[PDB]
Amino acid sequence: LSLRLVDGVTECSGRLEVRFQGEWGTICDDGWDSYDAAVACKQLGCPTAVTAIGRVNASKGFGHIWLDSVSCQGHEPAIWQCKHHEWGKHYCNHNEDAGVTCSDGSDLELRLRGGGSRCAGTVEVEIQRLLGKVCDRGWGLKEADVVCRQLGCGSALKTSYQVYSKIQATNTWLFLSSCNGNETSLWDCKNWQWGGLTCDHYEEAKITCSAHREPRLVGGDIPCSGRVEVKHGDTWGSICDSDFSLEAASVLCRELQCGTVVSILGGAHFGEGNGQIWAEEFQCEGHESHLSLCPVAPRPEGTCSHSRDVGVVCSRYTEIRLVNGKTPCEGRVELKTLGAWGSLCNSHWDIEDAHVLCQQLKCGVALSTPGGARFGKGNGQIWRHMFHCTGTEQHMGDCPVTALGASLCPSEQVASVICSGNQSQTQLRLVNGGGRCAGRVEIYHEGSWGTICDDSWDLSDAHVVCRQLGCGEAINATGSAHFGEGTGPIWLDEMKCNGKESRIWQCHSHGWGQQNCRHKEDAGVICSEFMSLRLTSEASREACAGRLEVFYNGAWGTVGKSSMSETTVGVVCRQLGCADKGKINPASLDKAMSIPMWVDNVQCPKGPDTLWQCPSSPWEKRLASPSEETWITCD
Amino acid sequence: SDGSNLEMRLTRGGNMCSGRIEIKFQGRWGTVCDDNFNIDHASVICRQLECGSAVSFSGSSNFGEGSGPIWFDDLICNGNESALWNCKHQGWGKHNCDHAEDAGVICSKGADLSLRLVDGVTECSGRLEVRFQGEWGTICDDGWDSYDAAVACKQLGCPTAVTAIGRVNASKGFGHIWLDSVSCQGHEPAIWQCKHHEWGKHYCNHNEDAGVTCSDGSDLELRLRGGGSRCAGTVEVEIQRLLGKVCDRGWGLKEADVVCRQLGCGSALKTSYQVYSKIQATNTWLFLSSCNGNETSLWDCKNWQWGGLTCDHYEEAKITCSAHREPRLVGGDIPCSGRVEVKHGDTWGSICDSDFSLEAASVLCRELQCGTVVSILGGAHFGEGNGQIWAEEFQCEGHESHLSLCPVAPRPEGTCSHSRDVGVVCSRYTEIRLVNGKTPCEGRVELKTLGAWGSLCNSHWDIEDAHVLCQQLKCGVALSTPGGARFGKGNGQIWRHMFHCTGTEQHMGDCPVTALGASLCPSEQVASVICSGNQSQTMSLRLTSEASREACAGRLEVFYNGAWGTVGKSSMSETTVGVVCRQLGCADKGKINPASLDKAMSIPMWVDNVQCPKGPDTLWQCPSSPWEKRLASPSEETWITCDNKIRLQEGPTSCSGRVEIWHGGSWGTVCDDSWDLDDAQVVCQQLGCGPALKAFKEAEFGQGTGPIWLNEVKCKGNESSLWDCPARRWGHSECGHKEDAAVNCTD
Ligand SMILES: *[C@@H]1O[C@H](CO)[C@@H](O[C@@H]2O[C@H](CO)[C@@H](O[C@@H]3O[C@H](CO)[C@@H](O)[C@H](O)[C@@H]3O)[C@H](O)[C@H]2NC(C)=O)[C@H](O)[C@H]1NC(C)=O
Ligand SMILES: *[C@@H]1O[C@H](CO)[C@@H](O[C@@H]2O[C@H](CO)[C@@H](O[C@@H]3O[C@H](CO)[C@@H](O)[C@H](O)[C@@H]3O)[C@H](O)[C@H]2NC(C)=O)[C@H](O)[C@H]1NC(C)=O
Ligand SMILES: *[C@@H]1O[C@H](CO)[C@@H](O[C@@H]2O[C@H](CO)[C@@H](O)[C@H](O)[C@H]2NC(C)=O)[C@H](O)[C@H]1NC(C)=O
Ligand SMILES: *[C@@H]1O[C@H](CO)[C@@H](O)[C@H](O)[C@H]1NC(C)=O
Ligand SMILES: *[C@@H]1O[C@H](CO)[C@@H](O)[C@H](O)[C@H]1NC(C)=O
Ligand SMILES: *[C@@H]1O[C@H](CO)[C@@H](O)[C@H](O)[C@H]1NC(C)=O
Ligand SMILES: [Ca+2]
Ligand SMILES: [Ca+2]
Ligand SMILES: [Ca+2]
Ligand SMILES: [Ca+2]
Ligand SMILES: [Ca+2]
Ligand SMILES: [Ca+2]
Ligand SMILES: [Ca+2]
Repeated sequence: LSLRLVDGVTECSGRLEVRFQGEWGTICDDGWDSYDAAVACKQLGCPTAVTAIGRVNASKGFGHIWLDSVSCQGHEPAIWQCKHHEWGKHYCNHNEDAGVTCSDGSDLELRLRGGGSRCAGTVEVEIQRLLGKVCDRGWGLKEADVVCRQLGCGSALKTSYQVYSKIQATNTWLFLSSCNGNETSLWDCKNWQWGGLTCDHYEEAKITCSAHREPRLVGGDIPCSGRVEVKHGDTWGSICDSDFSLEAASVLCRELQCGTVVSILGGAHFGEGNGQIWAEEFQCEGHESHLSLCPVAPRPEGTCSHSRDVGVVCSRYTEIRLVNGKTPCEGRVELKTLGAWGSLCNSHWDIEDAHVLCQQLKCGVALSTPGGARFGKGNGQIWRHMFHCTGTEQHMGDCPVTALGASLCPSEQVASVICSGNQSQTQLRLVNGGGRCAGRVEIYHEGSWGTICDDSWDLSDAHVVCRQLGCGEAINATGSAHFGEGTGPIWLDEMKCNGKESRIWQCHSHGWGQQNCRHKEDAGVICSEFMSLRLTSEASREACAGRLEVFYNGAWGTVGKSSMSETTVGVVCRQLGCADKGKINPASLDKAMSIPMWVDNVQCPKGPDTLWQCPSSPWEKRLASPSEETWITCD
Repeated sequence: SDGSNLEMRLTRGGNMCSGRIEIKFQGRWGTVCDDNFNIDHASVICRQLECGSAVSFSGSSNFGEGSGPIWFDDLICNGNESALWNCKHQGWGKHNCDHAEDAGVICSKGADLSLRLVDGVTECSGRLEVRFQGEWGTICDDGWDSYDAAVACKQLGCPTAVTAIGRVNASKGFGHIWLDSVSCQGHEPAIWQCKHHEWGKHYCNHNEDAGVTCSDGSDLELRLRGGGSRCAGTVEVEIQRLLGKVCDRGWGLKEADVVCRQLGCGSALKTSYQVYSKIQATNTWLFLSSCNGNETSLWDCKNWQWGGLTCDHYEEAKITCSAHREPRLVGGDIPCSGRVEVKHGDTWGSICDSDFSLEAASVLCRELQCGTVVSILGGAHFGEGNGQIWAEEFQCEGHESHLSLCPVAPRPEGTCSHSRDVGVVCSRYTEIRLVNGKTPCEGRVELKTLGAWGSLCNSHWDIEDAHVLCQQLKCGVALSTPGGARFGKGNGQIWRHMFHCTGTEQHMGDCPVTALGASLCPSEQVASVICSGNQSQTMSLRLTSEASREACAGRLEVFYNGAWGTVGKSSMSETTVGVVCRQLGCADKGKINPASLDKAMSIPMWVDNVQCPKGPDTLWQCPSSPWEKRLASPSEETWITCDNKIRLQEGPTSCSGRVEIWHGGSWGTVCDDSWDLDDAQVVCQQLGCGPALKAFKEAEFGQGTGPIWLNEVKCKGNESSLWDCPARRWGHSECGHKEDAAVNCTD
């Protein structure tokens, strides 16, 4: 008895044969596992580093079939010392004659071809200088992550490429049984078959790993803004302002974990780069988790100038730390804004915000908020930001934040949080009214948002609604669908609140779902902390020019001109929706209403698009001369 | 030798139908070399040893060493031969194989084949497994249908009353796939005895493993869940003890009709259901393929599949049968009139007045084949029920076929007591019968009017009217209308209704009819019709007064023959005065009063003794005495004062309270949307109370009763009639009864 390989590609590849009684026959495919191949290559003079089953390059054999159902365990010195069934005692057709491929691991290569970069394309496997593809047999993302990890390109996203289908065709295929998604190389996947079988009705395997179009923000004053860069494989390049869109920025900031897009800026706003410039039009739908999944139009024949880079500013720009604590997960809150650190007041600081704060720093569910200055009094600037987190947001930048006109507080009233430090630890809104503290009232119950009926809806009910929402007292409890009809269920019909209840559902009502109303009687509230902005002038052709008026506590007022800057007028103009910059103007037209001025000394940081997050002096309702009133004109 | 003395034997095998081939010749046993051995030789061999259907052929050491000479070599054989020695060969005893172990064969009758079911919800259910060469393998479901499943169940030994395909609750097995494309015919004693692809490790890929579910029919149930009753919702099945849904591969109305018939809810209308509840998820599904449509149950369909696939890219099947909300008219003195009752699946209830609109009445009269709606009555006109009082509002649009398709808005327990049940009067109220005929398709025409039957007068009777009459009685086209007393003279009143059917009407009540001033005719001139029997065959009125203080409070004049004339007072009843008042544009009530102001023109009379039946709203359909222009004294001349169309109700005094307006036979309310001073001014202009000073909202004087007619009234402030102003007229008002309007005015 003796073994041999025939019509492979080296001395240790191809169809396997055994001589019995003096005649040369083959082994059957059934029962042929990696252990059997290891035993066979141990018997032969071949390396045993990688021992894979399969008939690379081999055609249908010829002769007798002499063995089948080989059940070796890797503890025997020959293929025929195993628990073979019986000599010539079974049937296998000649299309499933056995084969092996054995290597020392020095010439087994994998590469993706036919794509925009090395991490997207059809998978091509080169074994012993023979090049072929991989067939889709359970080829999921779980299988694909092994290949992406082996190549060094992030994690797999989808099984498809885009460009350059001009790939050389071959008739040899690689078959994967099942892999855990846990291995470092596809060669470590259990029982992968090389060649022999052919697969029709089944196409080649496709890959696009995450490192195909990695985005990055390079230079900016605040954490999540700057010039946009994309990595083509191994090389970094900037993006033209022409080939970009709001959806592209949204998916870019979703990939980088920086929240929803708040600003897209043309021109070298953050500085001209030094590198390659791509011309690749992104056509993102907007729901993709990565830029790699974005379909991209092919390159045109034109090229941009380097001074045409595009920049992005996104929501999550809030820098908060804990200081003066025994551990990093306990201490006093300090927030960076406008260029300096400082402590945080606890006028509107509660547990719901501490949860999000300790989820930002990965310290688990918040435990308590010690009062006074238990971890230390303030020794500098005190920021008066009131955070109104619901509690489910993952970062303080997602929460609604108000800093305009905030009221001061003494240094002995600074917030601080102590937290568990264990990572493993883990219901009312206003809509369609504009802003957060005015509009139709909606309540969450039974997994759905519903409305409150108009009947018996008076100002005392809006007191409780806006006390729960943190908007202070109410000014209007409106009905008859003032802000528009809703959609969905109606949860509560009659309100008999005292006006002192802590939350809305402490109120007396007929019971959940006990309603006799329709969607034209939806309830709405307008409250003290409602803010709106406008520009007024007398019968002009343009509306975005004139006197700045802010709405607060139900009354209009003007804004002081002291300490104004270009960025403040810019954010005001953006909020009104007319331009991204503007210029202050003297007291024009020498005529206006004598309404007083509500707030003065407004300072804006980079990143907010709404004036409400610009810190300023506390509210004051005093009369001012037309010299102190602010007039702006936006371009 | 002709081959009679030769004999063949199977040796060293598992049994008689297995092993090495041996042939006896010249007193010596010998074997046959395996050169050029194919399935044809095996088929030939497994024919004369009585073991049939050659399964496998072997070679070399499959059956050990042979002994003796070798008789045959390099034989060529066909697939159908009498014996192995009937083939062409080089010669007896001639061979050049240079081998020692010879050929062996395995026929079906000796192979240790067996069949079993695994991974099932019962002893016999789930995936099929067949033993071949000692290994258990699966069957690919390429062309795996009910006949094969029946054969499998019969072989297994468990009941064959209902046999279905599909692997329920079973996962695809790992191993060989021994059989593929089985084509059993429904009587074979075994699955492998049929025609099937040759035993081999198939690569069948587009398909999955095969399995069966056999049952006796007493453990299969079908239900609907998520709907408003047992006859609406998503369809759920319970086979053995496992629940599932039905995928909508071919879920047509022809498919849903079978389900509705099985449940008993009449017929299928729609493939969607308004959702009253959330239903749980379920892993296994049921699949169908083009049932005939006349099947009594879904278990008698063709090759339905239970399990085996996950219905993705397709959604669950859902239906609403006719019995979901089945209407009925009860307590009526005439057909197509009475109190409305609705069956909610299997219970009858009476509906409340405020939940019904004219569109709902139209759809009800259409579904009952009762025609258009002529009036909606409230306040238990036909009497109050004695059962449940459904409290769901109907949001019907027009042109709907059944009351089940309507959207429905549920409400809490009803505020209304049992004395607010609604009723309807539709259009087809004409009772006609054919009497004194050998068959109901021919005979005398009797018409039921007032409270009695009578013989219709054939003065204006024509063939088109007979066509309509016999289309009503489902008797097809009428043949002829015999004259004279062909079927016997009348035995009572002779109604003189004049029917003017066009010819295409489906009911005699949809034809125009006139009975006022209808001339008399003798006892022998009486109508009667005979028909084929093959069912498949197919005037003005006004009220005058010296001054027009109101609009309907004066002397009555009828227009005929180009002149006006007053109407007699003899036998004037409440219903006749109501009909006149309603026709002339005021509420459905009035009172007759003696002549006033004694200055009406001395116009002659036209008609006397006018009696009006229930159901018609126009005066021309009321039987009476024939026209005559006799002069009449003012003592016999009629004067009527009708109730106005706009009243104020529940107010502490007159000229104040809730606005109620009459239409469609019922008193409805006015919604408070855009209820301001101009509309109140118009309202108190119609009523003779003078200028208004305030308009009220949200049912200040009391919550109303009935439908709602007007919405978003936008009077300019000087319109003569509130019903001249714009508004969402005739319902559609999206207001409850907490929005009833009210007016206060200067006395
Ligand atoms: C797949 O297997 C076939 C054999 O069935 C290989 O074909 C033969 O490969 C051998 C190398 O083992 C070649 O022998 C040498 O070829 C060169 C010329 O190419 C000559 O200089 C040497 O004297 C010697 O003959 C042989 O030519 C070649 N024959 C053919 C017809 O291809 C084949 O190489 C294998 N596949 C691949 C991709 O290598
Ligand atoms: C769905 O298929 C599963 C397997 O894929 C079936 O699992 C097992 O089925 C048995 C009855 O057939 C269940 O009851 C067991 O019965 C025996 C006696 O007959 C007893 O020894 C056990 O203690 C138990 O009562 C068994 O729980 C069940 N096991 C599991 C993990 O499901 C199953 O019957 C099929 N149907 C359903 C509805 O799951
Ligand atoms: C509700 O909002 C309305 C406006 O939508 C307010 O009515 C105005 O209130 C101002 C006071 O700032 C008065 O000068 C105006 O004359 C009012 N207009 C009208 C048409 O009445 C009202 O104050 C708000 N609050 C309440 C309780 O009604
Ligand atoms: C993942 O791979 C590691 C490295 O060999 C191994 O120890 C571990 O068991 C694997 N885990 C699983 C779930 O396969
Ligand atoms: C149902 O109708 C089909 C033709 O549409 C007919 O072949 C079949 O026999 C019918 N079945 C029954 C049970 O009447
Ligand atoms: C109607 O108005 C009059 C006149 O102002 C007033 O005296 C009377 O009380 C009012 N009626 C009601 C029911 O309010
Ligand atoms: Ca093995
Ligand atoms: Ca209301
Ligand atoms: Ca209410
Ligand atoms: Ca209240
Ligand atoms: Ca079949
Ligand atoms: Ca209203
Ligand atoms: Ca109006």
